[PDB]
Order: sequence, then C-alpha cells, then structure tokens
Amino acid sequence: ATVNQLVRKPRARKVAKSNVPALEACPQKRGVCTRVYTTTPKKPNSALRKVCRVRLTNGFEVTSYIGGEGHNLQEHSVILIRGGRVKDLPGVRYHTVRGALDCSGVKDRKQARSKYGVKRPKA
Amino acid sequence: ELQEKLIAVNRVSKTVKGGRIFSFTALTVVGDGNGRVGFGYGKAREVPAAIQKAMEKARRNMINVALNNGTLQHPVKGVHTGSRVFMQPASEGTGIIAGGAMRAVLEVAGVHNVLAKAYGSTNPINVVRATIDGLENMNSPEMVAAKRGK
Amino acid sequence: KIRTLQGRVVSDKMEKSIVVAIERFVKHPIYGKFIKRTTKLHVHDENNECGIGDVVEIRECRPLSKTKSWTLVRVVEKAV
Amino acid sequence: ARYLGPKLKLSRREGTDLFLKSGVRAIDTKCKIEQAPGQHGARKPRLSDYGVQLREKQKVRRIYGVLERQFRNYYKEAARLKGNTGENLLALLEGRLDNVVYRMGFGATRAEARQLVSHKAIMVNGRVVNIASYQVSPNDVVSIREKAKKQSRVKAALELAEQREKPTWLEVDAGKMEGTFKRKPERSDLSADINEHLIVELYSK
Amino acid sequence: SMQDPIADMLTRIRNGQAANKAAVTMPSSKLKVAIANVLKEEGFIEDFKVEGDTKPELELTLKYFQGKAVVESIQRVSRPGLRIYKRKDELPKVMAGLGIAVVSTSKGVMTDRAARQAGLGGEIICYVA
Amino acid sequence: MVTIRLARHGAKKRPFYQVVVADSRNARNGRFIERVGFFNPIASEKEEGTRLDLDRIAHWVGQGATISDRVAALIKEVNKAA
RNA sequence: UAGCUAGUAGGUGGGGUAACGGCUCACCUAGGCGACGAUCCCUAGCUGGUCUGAGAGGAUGACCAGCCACACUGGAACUGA
RNA sequence: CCCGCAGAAGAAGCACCGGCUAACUCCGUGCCAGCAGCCGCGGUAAUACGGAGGGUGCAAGCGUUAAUCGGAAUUACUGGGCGUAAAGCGCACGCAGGCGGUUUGUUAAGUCAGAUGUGAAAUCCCCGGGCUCAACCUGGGAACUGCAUCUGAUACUGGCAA
Repeated sequence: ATVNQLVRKPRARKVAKSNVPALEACPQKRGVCTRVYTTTPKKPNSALRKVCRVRLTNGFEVTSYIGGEGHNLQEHSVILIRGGRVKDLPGVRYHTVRGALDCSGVKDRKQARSKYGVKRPKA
Repeated sequence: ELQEKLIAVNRVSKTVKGGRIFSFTALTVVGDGNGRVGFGYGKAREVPAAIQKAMEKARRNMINVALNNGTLQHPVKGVHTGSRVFMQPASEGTGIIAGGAMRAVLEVAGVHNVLAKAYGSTNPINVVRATIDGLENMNSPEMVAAKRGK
Repeated sequence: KIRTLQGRVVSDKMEKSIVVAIERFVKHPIYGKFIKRTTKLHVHDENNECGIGDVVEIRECRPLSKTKSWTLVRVVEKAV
Repeated sequence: ARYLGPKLKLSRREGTDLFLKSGVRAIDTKCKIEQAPGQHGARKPRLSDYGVQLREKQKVRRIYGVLERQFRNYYKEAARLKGNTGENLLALLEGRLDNVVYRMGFGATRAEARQLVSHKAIMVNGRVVNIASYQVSPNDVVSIREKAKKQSRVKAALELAEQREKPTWLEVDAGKMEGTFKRKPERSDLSADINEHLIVELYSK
Repeated sequence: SMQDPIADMLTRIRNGQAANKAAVTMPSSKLKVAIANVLKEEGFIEDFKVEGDTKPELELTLKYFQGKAVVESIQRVSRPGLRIYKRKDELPKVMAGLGIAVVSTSKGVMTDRAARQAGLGGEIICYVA
Repeated sequence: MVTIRLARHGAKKRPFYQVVVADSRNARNGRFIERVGFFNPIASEKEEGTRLDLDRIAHWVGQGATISDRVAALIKEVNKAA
C-alpha cells in the first residue's frame, strides 16, 4: 500500500481459473458416454436427473447433463458436450448438445426449440 | 412545479410476541427543477401511507443547490455512511448518467447532464444523503469570489 | 563534444581494467516514484591508475574484450 | 430489415400517434388508441426506469423506421460529432432521404416515401438515389424523376401535405415537384415531445 | 521526525480553520513564506507576519467569511515519499478553476493560473480548494 | 537497385497506387524507403487523379534510382505542370 | 530455484574474420556474474497494433506491415556480392 | 451501371415474457416430468415446468457455449484497507534501502521551457474527397504520451562547500 512496498512487491490478482476444463477452452467437445444414469439432486430439490458419463476426445472422463424430456442415449452414442453447470447435481459441469452427433432433438417440442435440437414443424 | 418521485419502498419487520409484524418504508425525493432538493424517509404500515409520510417529510427539509446553467459546477464528492459518491459537471455531457437512487435526486434537483459513479455501499437510503451532501457543499464562482475577496 | 558518463569504481582487481557502477535516477512507470538504479560496466583503462572507491568519467569505444566497450577519460574524486 | 406488420399496433403500444398511417383520413378514429396494445392492454403497465428509456428509443425508431444496429450507429456518429448528442441524433435522423421525401409531402407516410426512394423515383442533385438512409446535405435539391411524376400517390400525398405544419428548413414547392433541403433542422424545429436524453442515457449504460 | 514542514504548515492551517482559530504560528522558512505570500495574494489568508531573529516564526492571520471558514480544503500534493512534477500542459486546475494549486516553478512559487500563463510547469506543492 | 515504383493499395476492382521508393528486392506492398506520391487511375474527373513529388524523385534519380514504366509514364503525364 | 562461472573475467603475444572481440590458441594474472534476482525451472516468436476501459490500466499480438527463427530430424560446409 | 418487360408477384425467422429484465393469461403435469446465470420454481387452482393465445426484443439473422476486458474501488498508481469484519511482526537493536530541520554560495543530476534528429507505412482521432449511401478506399493534419543531443531557467529535490 505504501508506494515503496509496491515497488518492492507489486499488486497481483489471482488467475480465477475455469469452471469448465473442456480443455483448450473449446466451445464444444465430443465424447463417447461411457454410461447413462439418473441421479438424485441436492437437498431442497427432488427429481431423477438424466446424466451421462463421458470419455472425451481429449482424454478427460467427465459427467454431463442431458437436457429436455427424454433422450435416446445408450453407452456408445457419440455426443457433443457443451459447457454449463447444473447446480442442483453435485459435480456435473457440462451439458449435452441436443440435436448433435448421436443425440436427437427433443420429441414434440415447440418453444425454445433451437436449444433442444428440434426442427421447425411444417405448417 | 413540485416534481416528486419515489426511489425505494421496502418491507421491514419487527418480531413481537405473537409472530412478526411487517411495516413498509418509502424513500422519496422531491425538488422543483431548479436547485431546491429534498428527501424524505417515512414509514408506515401500508405502502400508500408510507409514501405519503415520505412526501410530506420531503416537502419540508429541502435544500438549496447552486446549479450552473443546467448542471453542476465543479466535480464534487459527497460521502455518507458507507456510501461514497463522485460527481462531475460534464459541461453539457449529455444526459443525467448516474446510478440508481442518484438519477432520481439529480433528476428532480434540476441538473440535467452530469457524470456520477457511486462507490462503496450503494444502499439507496445512504446514496442520497451522499448526493445532497455533495450538492450542498458545492459552491459557485460568485460564492468563492465572495469568500476570498476576488 | 562526446557523450560520457560518470560513476564510481565498484571493484578494481583486474589486469588493466576496472568496473564502474553508474547511478541513473529514473521514475517508476506505474507508481511515479523516482528510484535509483545502477548499471555496472566493465571499463578499460590503460595503466590502471584508478583504484577502488573512486569516481570516474567514461566514454564508449570499440569492443576491447567480452563485454568491455567503455574506456575512461578522467579520474576525479579518489578520496579515501 | 424493415418492420412489415401492423402499424397502428406500434402506434398503440407507445400511446402516441407515430404518424404511421397518415394517409387519407383524419385523426385515427379506428385504432382503439391507448386501450389495448395486446390482450392485457387494458392493464396500466406501471413502467420502470429502464422501461421509460427503452420505450423512448422504441418511439423514435418506430417513427423513423430504423432498426437497432443502424440506430445504434447513428448514436455513435451523433456522439462523436461536436455538440449536443440528442440534437445531433435527431439531425442524423432528419437528414435521411426517406424522411426528407416525407417532409416535402411526396409520400403520405414515411414507408410510402421509403418506397418512392426505394423504387428509383427520387433524384438528389440530378442523380437517382435508391437508398432509404442517404444523408441529405444542406442546400440540396431532391426531386421526383419523370417516371413516377404525375402518378397518383405523390399528388394525393401533396394533397395531405397542406394538412401538416410545413417545416421551416425546406423549400417544399409542389408545382415543379422539387424540394431544397436548405439547412439542418434545429432541435426546436421538430416535434417537441421526444426526450432524447432518455436515449442518450439508454445507450450510455 | 519532521520530514515535511510544508504539509505541517498546511496541517496547521486546516486545524486552525477547523478550531476557529484566529491566527496560526509555526517555524518559518523561505518556502513557507513563498507559499504564504501566494495564499495571501489569492485571498485564502488574511495576513502573514514573520518575526524573530535567530528562530523565525511565521504567523498567519486566517480568514473566515461567514461563520464558515475560507480555506475549504488544503491538501499536500508533492509529498517527500513521492514528488509530483507537472509540465505546463499537465498542470491541473482545482475545483474547475475555483481553487488554486500552488506550483513551484523555476521562476518562483506561483499558482496554476499564473504559471500556466507564464508558460512553464513545475513541482506542484498543494491544492487549495 | 532502388526503384521508384507503384504499390497497389485500394480495394478490390478499385486500385489506388502509391508511388514509393523501395529497395527493388522487397515485396510490392512491403518495405519502402519513402513514399513520394500517388496515382489513382479513377479518382473521378475532378481535379487531380495523381500528385507526385518531383523534387524527391529528382533526388533519388540523382542517387541512382531506377524508375518503372508507369512512374516514367506519370512523370511524362504531369510533365512540369501538365 | 541463492549461489553460478576455468575460455570462465582480464592482460600480453601469435593466429583468424570483411570487421572489433576469448572469436581461437600459448602464457600470465584470479577474476567475473548475483538478492537492482545471477543460475535453474515452466511458458513464449517480438513489434506497429487489436479488444476492452472514462482513464490509468488489463488481455492479446488472427488479417495487414517491420524484424527474427525454422524448412522431415541431427550436423556440416561448397558455390556466391 | 443504364433502359425496357411481366406481375405483389420469388423472398421472416430466432430468443424471451417470476425478480434482476422490456413483455401475461388459460390449459396439461402435481417434489413428477422437468427449468435454472444468481435468487430459486414444481408435493392440484404453477405469470418460473410443457403446450396454446397474446406480447416483448432483435432481425437474415437469432440464441447457446468458449474466451477477453468491463462492471470489480473484489490487488485500489489514478483508486481500498488493518480496535471488534481478513489484516499491526511478541518486543527491541540495526546493516543495505526509503525519507530528512534551517541559512548562504556554487553546480544543474532530477525538474521545467524551447530547438533539432528520430519515433516506418497502415490503424485510432480531426477536417475534406471517391464508390448511388454505408461498410470500404483515400488527401492533408493531429497523434505516436518516448528517447537522444543542444540551448536556457534555478523555485523545489539532489551533489559540493560553509
């Protein structure tokens, strides 16, 4: 704080590391989804949350949430993980992109349709 | 030509014998549009009684400000409790660009185009109190020249 | 004229050469405080007249060894 | 890239006549103005501070028919120019070619003037300008070409030019169907009710 | 120990204005009489008087306009820990010109107006607001 | 060899050539010793289209600089005045 | 990461280069660097600039332009301005 | 680029609507299905979930994700703190370092003023010009806050002498 003390040793704010080690800080990665689960949340909430566990293409084995009502994932099903924490499940840090490699769009959906991988219904 | 406006209403509580009792606090600022700024606090059991006590206290307890053409004169810093507040005259630096609860007091104060930036705490009850203190100890070139001879 | 510097002898013991500390007094780029700052230079002198603790002026010349691109002009202020 | 919808709906959310259907008749009479901008339009909004700033910007864009990236660029240009940024912003919106064609009475609305400008019916200084946002300099002559002169629209539009207030910074003359943008409009020469400090403060947050 | 007698002088004047003191004495020097002459010239003090022979004592008769005090805020800028030397373009105005800043220029101890008019910057001693 | 030559700087299908003095083995739009005028082959039919500092050109040709065919054509165009 | 350095630091003489120079060799001296951070370790092409910022700064250095380095990997020279 | 032809004829999505944050009701579900940036919604009349109607914001785009700066005065040089919130070494002595009462003389290193050389061009900024306008291209200037040298000033700081 004294200016001599800063000449001797300057200020230094820490690095504030990343929530998502999707390495290189890439927007999506792809993985193999080693298994598929349902997992109970933390205390104020209760549900069964549909969550896969994925061997990414960079080596990391990370678990990942599966959005929307109902999926078609089973154990090999190469998916595209996205980045984004589900706070209610302890330790999922990622999401799966619905409407991507082996992850179909959400069936019978009409609103917020782009974020669930669903094409525009012809009418 | 009174130009009143309310900044913040809150629900405070008391915790008596049988449960809690909920009261409402207003915080308003009135001002004519040419100096003459006041604020009033006022608290009551319902919201319209609270705002009415706040306006009624704010119409009295009103302070003169030595404005420039449409704005401040020199950059001024006002502090109150934990809330430190800067202002800069911004000689036609268009539009009142102040924080919340400072935009209102500067709006009804009659100033039009200053630059602000509140620091510290930014509780609305103390960020005015730090704008009036501020606009109160801002003096004009005919007051400084009155003090120091010329 | 020539550009020269002034400094003091920091050590002596080498075979027709000397080493001179220069004190430049430079403002800190962030903090705005004028701070002393040295520059040690290996300086040549024929017949090694200046001892330790002196003050000597110094000019730049061709290379005479590794580093050593500096040679004295005038020894002042030798007082022990 | 332009609005293409119900116009009087936009004029009804703002609560104010935005001159979006000037056309044949008088004051609206079939708008249900003020009453219902949608299904819950009978509700008073109790609008916020962001809501009043936003709603002022939307009033101005929906008047002059400008979208947001273009408006935002006008704010950057009005900011960098010397003077008063609100007044500079209205001076940039008033020098638009479709606006100057509307002010001269060549189009009934600003969309009709924008279609006259768009369909190569308008010259400035003897050169045809196809562009809605051409920035008309002072002491310019903007006129209608020989094609699309003596078409019905413009005649009718000049018929309803006399019902309005005849802007001071123009030479409106409808005999030859040519006009002269003489000077930049003063802030006190236009509309009196738009609050441009609200849109300065909207973009300055 | 005393290492900044100028800031000591300005401290004497802040605490004399704050205590409704009529006059302020201190040990005197050439720089304090230079600054005090600038303050009398610009109207922040009423008068000064240097007495003594072998131990000079500067005395500043202070000003009070109304009940309020005239010297609203006097600050020391170029302290010994960190000295501040401005050019003629970097030379600041205090309270947007309503309040002088005493700069020590090579021509002498002047104000900001007087040294910006003289065309030369220097070492900015104190803000008087 | 130093060459007084043109260097293409405008947009696509709209060249603006700046006549510079470069060491001839540099790139075209690369390193130059000094620029000495310009040449716009369009510009409009207004006033100039080309201005070109003849004193510095005469300096460099005095030094030993060569001149490309366009720069020679431009000096043959702007002869002393026209 | 607190000690590092024996062609190492300097001198004399011989050689070498287009050119000064431990550049190289013989001999002599015992230096030199280092807490104003040497040495070691991790990372990294550098700059004009770019992005953000009221500013001071913070991040970055894709295109465009200046400089350096590399040309499968390790080394070497030949020709030649 | 200009002119002629036929006909509105070939040409509108995406996110959001509990608060922050502009924009609301009905129906389905009933701690489920699911949502979520934070606060948190959902255990039967859910403006927060899914659909519909309606609206809001942007628009040939619109959202999400990753990354940077901002907000963050939450590393504070400008511009923070330390009795009790995190923070005064258990207390001293003291080297290197930082700072240093007062007067006169000299120097002029810091400091200040001017000049010169340089700080490539582009980029940013200003005043203009050309592409129908704009983006874009471009003319002239300003700027590049720097460094070096020379000429001065001597109030403050430093050196030297008393």
